[PDB]
Amino acid sequence: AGITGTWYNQLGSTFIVTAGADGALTGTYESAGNAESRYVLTGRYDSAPATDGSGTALGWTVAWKNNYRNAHSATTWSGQYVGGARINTQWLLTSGTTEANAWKSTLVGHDTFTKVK
Amino acid sequence: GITGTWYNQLGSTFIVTAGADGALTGTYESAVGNAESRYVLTGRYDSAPATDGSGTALGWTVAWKNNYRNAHSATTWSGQYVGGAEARINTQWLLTSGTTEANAWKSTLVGHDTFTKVKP
Repeated sequence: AGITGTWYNQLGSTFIVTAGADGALTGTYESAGNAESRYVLTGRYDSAPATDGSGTALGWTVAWKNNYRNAHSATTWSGQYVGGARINTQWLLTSGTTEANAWKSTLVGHDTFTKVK
Repeated sequence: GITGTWYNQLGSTFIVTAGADGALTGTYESAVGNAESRYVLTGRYDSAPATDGSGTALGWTVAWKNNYRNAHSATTWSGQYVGGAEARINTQWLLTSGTTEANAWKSTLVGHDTFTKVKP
């Protein structure tokens, strides 16, 4: 599948993921390297992608709580893996809010990951 | 709490278990799109939310492949659980399809789903 291993974005973050035979993504996301910056990652990917040259669809979630800190928020990345290699994503980061602040609960952006720093 | 059976505004069925460790696991059945029967989901949630009245942040992913169909796509829902008399999970979602590079600009749909423990 080409997905298992370590990936790097262009802002200093890293994740290490295993792509299981059953379509599972499991691993760890580390922001820009110590234990306090590491969080559980889980997701899913298409384990039988098309053969016409299309990318492999996938997504994952990190909730920004670990043993050391809690931002009361979670990011989901939705994207596709392109081999030959990159993972091109768009993401949604939702923070827990009161109802009065719910309109401003969600940031949107995009990340590209490569196998080289 | 989060563990239970939820339905969105379209009648899709979201059966989820919230684990003590922050894990979300379960199955998703979509009432719309290139989907049939149940699909595996996994995700994460804040297992120690704030006590100031804020909702509980969470997210999960479904890859739209099961034993019946494969749409070559995945949806992620990002949102928050809001407790109360009518508990709700308010989300926004991104549905990315595998595409060629020339079609990558149109790979991703965006929307918003609200889930309650009652079917519409």
